[PDB]
Amino acid sequence: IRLHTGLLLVQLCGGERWWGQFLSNVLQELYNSEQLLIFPQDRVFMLLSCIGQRSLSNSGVLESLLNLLDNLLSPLQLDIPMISWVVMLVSRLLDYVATVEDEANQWSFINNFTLAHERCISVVQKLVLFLLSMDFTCHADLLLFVCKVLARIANATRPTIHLCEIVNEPQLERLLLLLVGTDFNRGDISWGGAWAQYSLTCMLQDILAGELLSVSQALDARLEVGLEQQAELMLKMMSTLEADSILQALTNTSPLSSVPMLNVCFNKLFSMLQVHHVQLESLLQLWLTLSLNSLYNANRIPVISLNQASITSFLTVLAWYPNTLLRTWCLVLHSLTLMTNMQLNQESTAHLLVSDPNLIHVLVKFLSGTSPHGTNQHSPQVGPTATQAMQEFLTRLQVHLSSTCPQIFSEFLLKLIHILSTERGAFQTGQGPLDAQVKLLEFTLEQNFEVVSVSTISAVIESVTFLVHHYITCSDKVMSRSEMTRDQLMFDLLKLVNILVQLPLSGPAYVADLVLANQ
Amino acid sequence: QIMSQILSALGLCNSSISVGDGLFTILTTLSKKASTVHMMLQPILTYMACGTCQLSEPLLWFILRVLDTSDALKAFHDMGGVQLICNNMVTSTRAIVNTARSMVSTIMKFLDGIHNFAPLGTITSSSPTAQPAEVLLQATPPHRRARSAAWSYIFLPEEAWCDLTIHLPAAVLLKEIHIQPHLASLATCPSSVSVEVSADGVNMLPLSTPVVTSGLTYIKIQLVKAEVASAVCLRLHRPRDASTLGLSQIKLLGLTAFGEDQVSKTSIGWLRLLHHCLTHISDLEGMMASAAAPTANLLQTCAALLMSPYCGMHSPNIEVVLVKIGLQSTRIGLKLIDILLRNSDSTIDILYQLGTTQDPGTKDRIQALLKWVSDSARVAAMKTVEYGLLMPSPSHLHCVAAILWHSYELLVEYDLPALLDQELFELLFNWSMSLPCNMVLKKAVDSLLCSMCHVHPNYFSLLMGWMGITPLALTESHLATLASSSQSPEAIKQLLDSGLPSLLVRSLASFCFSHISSSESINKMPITADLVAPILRFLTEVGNSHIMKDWLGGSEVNPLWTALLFLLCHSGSTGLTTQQRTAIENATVAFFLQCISCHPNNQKLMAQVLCELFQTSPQGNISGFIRRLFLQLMLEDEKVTMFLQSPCPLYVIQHPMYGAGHKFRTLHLPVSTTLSDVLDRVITVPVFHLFHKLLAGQPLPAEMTLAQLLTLLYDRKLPQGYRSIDLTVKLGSRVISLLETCPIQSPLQVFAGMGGLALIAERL
Repeated sequence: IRLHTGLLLVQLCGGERWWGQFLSNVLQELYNSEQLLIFPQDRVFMLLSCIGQRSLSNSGVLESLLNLLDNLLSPLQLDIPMISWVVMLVSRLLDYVATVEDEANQWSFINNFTLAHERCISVVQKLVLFLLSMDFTCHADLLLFVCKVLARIANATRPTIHLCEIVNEPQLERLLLLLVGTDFNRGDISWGGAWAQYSLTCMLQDILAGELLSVSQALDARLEVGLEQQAELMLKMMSTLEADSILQALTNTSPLSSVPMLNVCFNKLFSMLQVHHVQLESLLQLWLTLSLNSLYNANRIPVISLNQASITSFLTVLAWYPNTLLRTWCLVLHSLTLMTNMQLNQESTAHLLVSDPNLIHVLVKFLSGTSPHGTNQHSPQVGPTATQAMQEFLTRLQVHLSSTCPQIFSEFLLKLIHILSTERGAFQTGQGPLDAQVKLLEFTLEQNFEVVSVSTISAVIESVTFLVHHYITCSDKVMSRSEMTRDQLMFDLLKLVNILVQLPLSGPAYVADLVLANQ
Repeated sequence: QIMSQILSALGLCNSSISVGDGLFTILTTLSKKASTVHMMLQPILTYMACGTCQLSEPLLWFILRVLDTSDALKAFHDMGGVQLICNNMVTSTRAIVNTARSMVSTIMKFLDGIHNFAPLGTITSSSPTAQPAEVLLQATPPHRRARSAAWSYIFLPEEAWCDLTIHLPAAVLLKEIHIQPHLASLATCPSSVSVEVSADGVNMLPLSTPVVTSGLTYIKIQLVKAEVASAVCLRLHRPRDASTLGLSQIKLLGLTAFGEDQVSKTSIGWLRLLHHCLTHISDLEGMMASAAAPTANLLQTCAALLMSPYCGMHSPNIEVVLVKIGLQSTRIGLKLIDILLRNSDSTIDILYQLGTTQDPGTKDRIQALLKWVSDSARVAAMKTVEYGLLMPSPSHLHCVAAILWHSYELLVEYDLPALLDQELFELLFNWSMSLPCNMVLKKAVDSLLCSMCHVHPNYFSLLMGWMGITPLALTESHLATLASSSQSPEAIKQLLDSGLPSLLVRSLASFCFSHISSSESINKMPITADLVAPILRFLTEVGNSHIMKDWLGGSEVNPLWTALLFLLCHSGSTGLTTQQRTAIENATVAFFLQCISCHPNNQKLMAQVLCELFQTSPQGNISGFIRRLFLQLMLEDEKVTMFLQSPCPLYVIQHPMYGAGHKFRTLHLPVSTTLSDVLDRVITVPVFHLFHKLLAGQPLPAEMTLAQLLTLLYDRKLPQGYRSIDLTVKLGSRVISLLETCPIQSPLQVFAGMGGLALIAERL
């Protein structure tokens, strides 16, 4: 009878102008923490959800409820249950609104119009104030849920709200430090768990994106004797048409960019990860996700523009810190592809980042594949996806600075070759990603080496010749038979040195004389 | 440097032959061979300050171990460790937000234990395969013979891996991945598999180096950190010796969002440390607790985490340390009383100890308590900080009543009667009269009335002087207050001395006689049919005293019994309404249950009365009352009230003599059960032993039943009808006459002795 009176009233008084205020009133006085009356809050509340679903056609309901919210968290210029039910209820309302819009996916982990701008701003900033003051008395599920409804309302308001009018520098700073620093994000009890961090990232990406747009026909046969059969059949047909009417009635319904301050905040964060107060991996992954949403592609320009101090801090902390997993190596490589796609605001950024030797050291660490924690050092390959990303990375570097100076980069790459083949190097001992090595060397083959210094080419050729000679002479005593292997790598290196010796010598003399002189 | 390394290792190791075990043992030996505590605590405190500090359970265990000696605690206090740990409390409590499943998760649970998720997803590959791999995704395809394969892939010579991308409809908290190769012919098993995940379903990224899998019948990839993944790409590398794949079944084990170590790393590790500090030695805890007292927000955070559900395993330590700090200083004690009343069972027990422990501040504490209760009751009677005054918990009021009663019983140092003025009595009377009888707060305030009048018989005498007691019309609230307040011995004595029960018995009997006369014909004051059941109920509560039961079995009360029986059997349907008939019949049920309870003289007297009324039964249909009385009165097993006391914990509004807390227990149970049952519901090994205050050093047997015990008390000078039997529980030592006494005769056998069964069978 509750559902039935609800459906009658929604089909009669649903369109009432006081309907939203009436709903706000009854919701306020039924569920109060001071309300001692015992009633099935769950069933009547879901019924309330259903009648609000029918009443969505009326516009005043949403305004009245957010007005109740505005008057509700006024003591935060706290009764957690009031907020919990009402936010889940409005979440259901927004979910049905979203499905209606879709039929005419970021939120899929839960389901198994125009609004006044100022009051929307007021209620959202009050919600943010509620977010920043969360102790043990509140829990994570309500937090993630209020964040999700926040994202939904933010997308709902026309025009979409921007972060400049939402937070200032201290609030954003507090948000980033709670989100990323390793003083609050240590171990498995990282804030609200993984579901919570994922939702926080989800809301952040959506807000930035918004900123940047019958019955059987049977009857008793024995009654045919009397003349009153017509009475029963007319009663039956009235009754069944009425039943149809009732099902029809039930089924039918009732007819100013924040980017500069954001960059400042990230620069502050990079300056604070030096004191080992922030985990690097979470920062980089979140940054690349926030920059990437504008599928991965090397041609995607990141929205977030970084700083020189940022890259210098990043490289020095990675160079100092050893034993970074393959997961974070691929993430780092992806982030470096993205910064290579970036320009800086006039010497190029790629030349500056390549110039210092900490890049040399990190690339050496990556390609050496030591893995000191590897109980399963069977195949040190990093996998084709990472190698292909590395190929795109080197291609981006080459295509961006080939116009200005490929020669200095050629000298750097030869320095990498020399260090990877020097005494106690990775290549001789055979560790490190074989696929990455063959891909880098084959990509190296296609480069032009016109004005490379004689000293470094001589050093690399002597080193590789000594290494390969000691390898061939001291070759293995057995060979097993049952595809790429290191034999192709030696073949490719000798092909490269063949390319090298075919070059005329810069002041038509050739380098063949130089390699001849060193006996 | 080395110390920093090893302490960091302890802060990053797991709980329970292990590397952590090895480091723990070597550090233990380091402590064993160390000379003085100063150079061992120095690296420790540099590590906490430099770290915030990373603390694991082995580290907690070591801190407990290194603080075994008294000198260890003394040195800890000397070099200012307690201030730093209190600072750690402030930072940790302020830092981490609760992650426990709250009400929200409960309400979200019904809106729609490792769960498979394989059928729900959709599979694809970067190369067109002749058959789709959805057969692997089935929950359980037939695996009994495995003829060729459930699914297969053919490798081109130029290619060495195949990527199988599973798109799940939604991201799930993946727990473990299991891959089943073709068991019959695993020569086609892939050499290595490289798993890639995507939380967002687009950013696909590798997890680790491809794990070798050739020659494996069961592919298990344990995930140490459970991952929220919406898309997985499985790059299966080419087998060592085959160009084909044989796969049997893929299963996706995980959890949805709502489908010990998680608490230890939080503040409770230092809380247990604090518990060791304040409780391992009770003599050095004082001045260091004083030093640990003025730290900011200690009480607020401590109370907040006590209110948290995480205290369920270790709450005892919390209230013990709270009690100790409260007793240590008066001002902080009053402040924490205020924050626990203005800003649960544990609170009740806190108040119990606060009232009960004897110290110079006890008078100030009870003064503050009386001020609090007066303010709260005044606020309730007239209609932020006042919120605690709006609804004072009735359990707390009963606790105050128990404290007052027991303070009266125990030989207290102060003069407790001095703090109870007549103004408090008048105020309590107005409070009691201000609310109706349906809720229990009135019951609580009249329990307070009973305890104080037990303290002050003259105050009870004054109470008689208000309602015309030295015609008479008393509202139900008056009856409730008198019944509740008369349970104490002095009050029941003055009630007996007053002529009020005699006059109301005579007036009620006259009304019953008049009603019988009216039915059969179809200073005196009358009683209407509405109030007869409540006044009979009033008789039931006041009949709890044994002397009251003895007085009830006299000739002064038998006319009421005869008149009521005649009225409710012979007077068939001044007209009895059916609802009032049911009310008064239940009142008679309770009254007759109370009369025959543990009173042999009353038992035999009522046996005589029942034989008398059955002999004079009309000659032949059984009335409803006689039928139901036969079904009820002498078919129920005799029930007696047991009261238990014990210094140890043992696991409602009652009379204040029963005390409060879980340390004092009170139940009403049939005598057929034995002591083994009541102990069950609650090599040298401590064993619970029952003792009695009358019994001088003999434990009680577990299989020793309660009817025999009641006879033993009656044989050892106990007044007839004493309803509650007190039993204290002790801890004896066990290395790994009483039963032969006659049981109670019971009213049923007493009645059946002189052949009432023949009479009722004739009347049947």
